[PDB]
Amino acid sequence: LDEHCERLPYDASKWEFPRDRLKLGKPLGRGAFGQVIEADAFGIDKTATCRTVAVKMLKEGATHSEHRALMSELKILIHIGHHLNVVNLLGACTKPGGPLMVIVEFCKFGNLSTYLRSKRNEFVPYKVAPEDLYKDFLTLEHLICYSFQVAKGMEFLASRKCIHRDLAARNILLSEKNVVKICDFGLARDIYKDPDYVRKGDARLPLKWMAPETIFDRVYTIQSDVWSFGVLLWEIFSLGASPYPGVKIDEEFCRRLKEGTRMRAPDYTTPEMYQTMLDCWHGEPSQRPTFSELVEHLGNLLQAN
Ligand SMILES: COc1ccc2c(Oc3cnc(CC(=O)Nc4cc(C)cc(CN(C)C)c4)c(OC)c3)ccnc2c1
Repeated sequence: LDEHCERLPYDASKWEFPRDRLKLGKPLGRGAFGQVIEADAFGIDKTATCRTVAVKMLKEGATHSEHRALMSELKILIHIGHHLNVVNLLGACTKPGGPLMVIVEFCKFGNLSTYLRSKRNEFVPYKVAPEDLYKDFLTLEHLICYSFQVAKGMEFLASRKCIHRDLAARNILLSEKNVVKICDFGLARDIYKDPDYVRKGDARLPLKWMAPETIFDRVYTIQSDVWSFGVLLWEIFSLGASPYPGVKIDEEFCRRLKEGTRMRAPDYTTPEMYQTMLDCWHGEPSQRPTFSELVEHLGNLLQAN
């Protein structure tokens, strides 16, 4: 349903937030044409309550085309609606005289790739030592829990007839109480400057996260997002490492992948989590697990761990 966004509704009476009730702060993420800014919103979700929020908007260099793209993103966020594991839309500023602003809840710890890399040294598979009890360490349970939550969020997106197209740990945010939310920086990331995006024709694409059918056939489905989810699992259980370490991402990488070449197990995986990565990476899209099956499986692993 996310291919024809322009026909989706924008109910101003529900979503419109006055620009003067927003106290704009520091940048959280900046692209070439878009940006994400921290802000204090007055009474956006609870009467007369200040709330820290994240605001997506355009910047110098953007054109009317990026403005139309941002409005489509607002419409799809409305269609998607709320779930614990998706960043929740809180409001928007669309009235003339100011920039189009898309306001979502704030996720204090930022993107999951940077977070896990920063916390790599503070990881223990199992907190079992009596002295280690009051140490805020990441454990296997936390990693499986983040994995399970992203699958729940993706299952939810799928139920809304939407697909992600850029699922990766950089598009996962961490909030308080170990809650992770799916986001999509999009224009608020500078893909022409970001090494995760590689020139493949006239577009800069996240090649290391793409299914062979996306690279070779330009096919995007929920099952290609499952492939991306497998790559995300590898990022989680490598504690924020970059995929395919030491591999030049060229025509040869793409052919080897298309032929069945896969990544080796990351350093912090359990045998079952690596098997789950291999299952998401099945060459045949229909043979990959679905998000509903991944939710059930990860929920089982979380209960077994
Ligand atoms: C502390 O540092 C930080 C740093 C960054 C933060 C943050 O960044 C944002 C990231 N992305 C967006 C846009 C977005 O998520 N759009 C979107 C969401 C879904 C579920 C689906 C689709 C549709 N597509 C096709 C899949 C689009 C933001 O909008 C305001 C903010 C949010 C909160 N807190 C943040 C804290």
